[PDB]
Amino acid sequence: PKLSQDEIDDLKDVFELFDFWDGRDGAVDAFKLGDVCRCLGINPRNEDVFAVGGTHKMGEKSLPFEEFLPAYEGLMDCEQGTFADYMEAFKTFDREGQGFISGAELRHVLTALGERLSDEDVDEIIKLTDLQEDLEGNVKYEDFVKKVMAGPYPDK
Amino acid sequence: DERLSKIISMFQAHIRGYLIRKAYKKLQDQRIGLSVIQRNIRKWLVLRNWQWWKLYSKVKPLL
Amino acid sequence: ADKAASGVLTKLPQKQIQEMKEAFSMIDVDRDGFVSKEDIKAISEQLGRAPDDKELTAMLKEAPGPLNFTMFLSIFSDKLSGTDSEETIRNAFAMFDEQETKKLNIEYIKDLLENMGDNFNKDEMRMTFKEAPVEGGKFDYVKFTAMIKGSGEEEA
Ligand SMILES: [Ca+2]
Ligand SMILES: [Mg+2]
Repeated sequence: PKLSQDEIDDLKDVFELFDFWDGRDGAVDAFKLGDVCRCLGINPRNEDVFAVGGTHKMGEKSLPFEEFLPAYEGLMDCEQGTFADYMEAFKTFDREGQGFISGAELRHVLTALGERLSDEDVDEIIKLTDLQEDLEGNVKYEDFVKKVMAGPYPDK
Repeated sequence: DERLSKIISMFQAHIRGYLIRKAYKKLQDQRIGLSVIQRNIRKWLVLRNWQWWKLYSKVKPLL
Repeated sequence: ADKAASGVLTKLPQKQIQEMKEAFSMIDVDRDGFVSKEDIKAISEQLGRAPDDKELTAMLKEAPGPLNFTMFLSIFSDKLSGTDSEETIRNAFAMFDEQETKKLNIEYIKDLLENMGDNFNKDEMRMTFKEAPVEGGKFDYVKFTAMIKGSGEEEA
């Protein structure tokens, strides 16, 4: 909606990069619509992205810039999780109540529940957040949630 | 339940966001890199088909 | 000029400019200081199949004015200007070789060139790899960059 018209140029810069990456032609594969938006700072769920036109695989539909406008606009309204919800989520997996979840349990929730991530994605986020298990094989989920929420450069 | 499921998915979306945003700088750098490669190879291809370069190249061995 | 010379602020290294001078001398068959359609035809016939008169006339047309060495060097530097250095090209390639193997899988580089960025067409692809240094399914970009920049592997 009330995009800064800066967020429009922002979207233009992102669009151009992705357009370039699947063949510079002024169109971005619809399978990348979600990733474009993610580059603009938002965290849409798969389901949010499909609902605005994102497709399920490469090579199905290609979209021009003007198509990305309403899509990005629509996604900004997408619900984003809060720290409270994340802690409430993980708390359910904390039998002991000491803020720990086993590295295995964490990998399980991330790859088997909700809109499941791949074991490779999990590998990458664990690596990027430099998440470490203690001697018992456990991790402090609060730290992980905070690292994830803060971003790759660490205030996001 | 359905709430827990949604919360978990929102957390995964944060993760998906993190990963793609992390990858952004590398994609920008690589576009520059692929641009350089594509451009200079083409320049080389054009040069190779320029009659003057063909003449110059055949003549070199005699210098 | 006949030995050492520059028309411009062409930025050609003294060593190449010297080569060109000596090529110029051989190209100028009648040894009068200028390159005419006659010199070009003679030296060409001497070295192999000569281009047809039409082509001969069309290359002479590129020199707006007596084709003396100054003019010769002028059309070559204009042709050679505005290209990236060996170092820049090499680093460009290395951006897709994180482990610094100094090579790229042949399918990866072909995929990058044909399906991403400013897509190479089938002819560009064919012309590019007919010359490419490839062995073991590995494209040697360090050798390749050397070749296209002339400090390498095209001939000899
Ligand atoms: Ca494109
Ligand atoms: Mg002459």
